[PDB]
Amino acid sequence: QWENSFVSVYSKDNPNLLFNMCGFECRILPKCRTSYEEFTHKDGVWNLQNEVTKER
Amino acid sequence: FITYRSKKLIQESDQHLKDVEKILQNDKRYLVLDCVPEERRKLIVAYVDDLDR
Amino acid sequence: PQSDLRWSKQTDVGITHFRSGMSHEEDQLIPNLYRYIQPWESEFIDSQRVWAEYA
Repeated sequence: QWENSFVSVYSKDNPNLLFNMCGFECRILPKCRTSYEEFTHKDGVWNLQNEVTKER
Repeated sequence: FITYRSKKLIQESDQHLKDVEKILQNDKRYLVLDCVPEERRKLIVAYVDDLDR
Repeated sequence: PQSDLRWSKQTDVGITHFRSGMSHEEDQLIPNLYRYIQPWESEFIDSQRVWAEYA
């Protein structure tokens, strides 16, 4: 049901990218592709390093 | 280095370098500072001296 | 409050009043439980560092 579902598109216009797993919400955005403001009220920032390149 | 015992481990012996490398195994700067081996050695020595200063 | 840490004991000289350590700033009883959990970032990092040593 669309009233219970939730889509999350991503393109050149939608840099944000939302998740809602069984627990807490989440939003991922790149570090070298015109990132957002990156408020970071707490110290929560997941430096998702590249598996092969080993870069943030 | 968050623990105050990091200075004690550094003053103990060279095993503190191994511990830092195990904790900091994914140091991208360690790969950036790895092309210059003398530079990496000087950086490690300066870090140990600043920690032990 | 710093005015809730007063105690004394009348043993040999008299009621020697004292006070705990609150001269720096206010008393932070529970600053943050987040500091004493080792969250999932530290958990995953320590696991990636520890299970390899275990093997």
